Amino acid sequence: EADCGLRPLFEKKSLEDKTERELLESYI
Amino acid sequence: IVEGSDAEIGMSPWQVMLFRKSPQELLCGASLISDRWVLTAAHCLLYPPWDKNFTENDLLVRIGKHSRTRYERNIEKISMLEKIYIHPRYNWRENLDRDIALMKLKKPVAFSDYIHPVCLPDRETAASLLQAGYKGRVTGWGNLKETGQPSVLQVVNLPIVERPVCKDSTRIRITDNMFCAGYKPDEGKRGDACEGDSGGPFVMKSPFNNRWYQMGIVSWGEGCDRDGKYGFYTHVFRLKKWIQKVIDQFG
Amino acid sequence: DFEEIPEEYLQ
Ligand SMILES: C[C@@H](NS(=O)(=O)Cc1ccccc1)C(=O)N1CCC[C@H]1C(=O)NCc1cc(Cl)ccc1CN
Ligand SMILES: *[C@@H]1O[C@H](CO)[C@@H](O)[C@H](O)[C@H]1NC(C)=O
Ligand code: NA
Ligand code: NA
Repeated sequence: EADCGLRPLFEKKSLEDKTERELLESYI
Repeated sequence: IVEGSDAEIGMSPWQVMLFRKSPQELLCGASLISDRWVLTAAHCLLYPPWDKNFTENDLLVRIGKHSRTRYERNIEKISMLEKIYIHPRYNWRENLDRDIALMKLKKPVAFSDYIHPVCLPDRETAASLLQAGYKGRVTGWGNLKETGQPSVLQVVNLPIVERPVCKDSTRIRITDNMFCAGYKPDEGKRGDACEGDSGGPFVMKSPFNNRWYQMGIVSWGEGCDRDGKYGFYTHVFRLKKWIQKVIDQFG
Repeated sequence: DFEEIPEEYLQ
């Protein structure tokens, strides 16, 4: 619901996964 | 998934495995969009050319998984299906146009560190993110190559491809309800979905609100990871009116 | 190839 798309082991703890930066870098 | 890597624990907590009851085997991927609704590809449930026509009682959904084959005690949750809804204009005869289906669970699933829903895009997020060159992420327990199978969930990041390039890569008629993704032969990098990844999610992380959105559903490709071919994904936003109609009527 | 799941889910 309001919490969709926020991963407990990542966004919820402000931890990044190993390759999400690859995605961000493509969003030019 | 071809040319991907092992997922991290809890990396894709919306990942769902569609599991056949008898014989016990992987049927497809899928995704969790609320505590009672699961999204997948229509061809995972209905594909007459291959004599595929599953009913509710034929399947289970397994949520929270990492290992492909293990029963992940105290982590995964297994749910029975109440009802399947396939898009009424799903085109299995020609090109898999509108390749989308919803599954309603008999009972709500409890969210955990390993189980959590993905967002569906609104018009604005779709417009912002569905652009050539922008990368999404595809996940699944499908085959590691076209012609074996992974121990754990696989992940690959792939760029969205220009529509004319998608069109020119195939003799199949492409529609506005599809987009394609993957690297070009000249780009060096590679990767694709494959058999068994069908129905799983193509997701993107919005840089505006830092949430993951499911933009696509693994639909089709000529082989897997072939040079000059691309993976084709159901355009979730284009079919969101149908999604909402189903959930509003049967939810 | 797959580990058996609890029978409760197959009933
Ligand atoms: C169109 C069909 N391709 S196919 O199975 O590999 C057969 C084929 C091979 C070469 C040229 C034309 C056709 C296909 O992809 N289908 C037919 C019904 C199910 C779906 C599928 O396999 N989807 C999984 C998939 C999804 C993606 Cl995004 C990429 C690759 C694959 C694996 N082919
Ligand atoms: C698939 O199964 C249903 C009944 O279980 C049947 O009525 C239908 O004709 C079959 N084929 C479809 C929907 O294409
Ligand atoms: Na063409
Ligand atoms: Na390719």
